[PDB]
Amino acid sequence: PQITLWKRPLVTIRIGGQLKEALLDTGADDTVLEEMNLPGKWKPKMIGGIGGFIKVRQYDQIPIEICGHKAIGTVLVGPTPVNIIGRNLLTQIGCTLNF
Amino acid sequence: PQITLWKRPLVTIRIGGQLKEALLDTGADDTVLEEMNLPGKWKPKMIGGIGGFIKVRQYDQIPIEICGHKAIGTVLVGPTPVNIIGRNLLTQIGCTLNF
Ligand SMILES: CC[C@H](C)CN(C[C@@H](O)[C@H](Cc1ccccc1)NC(=O)c1cccc(O)c1)S(=O)(=O)c1ccc(-c2ccno2)s1
Repeated sequence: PQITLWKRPLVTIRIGGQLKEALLDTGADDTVLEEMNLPGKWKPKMIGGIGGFIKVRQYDQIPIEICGHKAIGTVLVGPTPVNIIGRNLLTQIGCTLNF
Repeated sequence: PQITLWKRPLVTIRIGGQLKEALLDTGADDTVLEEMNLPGKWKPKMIGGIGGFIKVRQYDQIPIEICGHKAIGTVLVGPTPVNIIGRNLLTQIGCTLNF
């Protein structure tokens, strides 16, 4: 689709058979989801945003379907204010900015 | 233009006599610029992201040129690590997300 920006670009994602709302976030390098359970081995990681650094759990090669487009990649789980889809997965689904 | 998201979507913006690199950021409701002493009235605000909150000064009806496109609107000025063009100005320059 084409998505305009008068509203937050929130989309439904499917991950582990669960439906969540996430923000398409071109200013985020990474995809960061609020606390949830994901299976498999994870690595402790730290990431930085506008307010400083937080600790997250890094899961690799997690499938997410974003608006019906399939991605498989790195998902960080931790205290983000909202679920965000970052550039690592935006590139996989062919998302671009256009003006 | 079309901007892919393999790298950060940094573009040149102009604010008065200052040229800066800023993120085209669909995850940002409003534009946030690095500390700078802009003329005119403003109001303090707290904005939250990854890591917590920062305090900013909200200026309204500030003209910003973004890749030659004219915009005018709210700009939040504070101790952000990166200049951020938010949805409030992205819409004005005709920026959409596409996939
Ligand atoms: C709540 C949703 C967002 C977290 C809001 N922010 C916009 C993000 O795109 C942010 C941009 C960023 C990039 C690099 C360093 C610091 C920040 N990215 C990130 O936080 C980021 C950057 C790099 C890697 C990563 O894993 C995350 S944000 O930066 O916190 C933000 C912008 C405008 C906001 C607002 C609130 C009310 N009115 O306006 S809140």
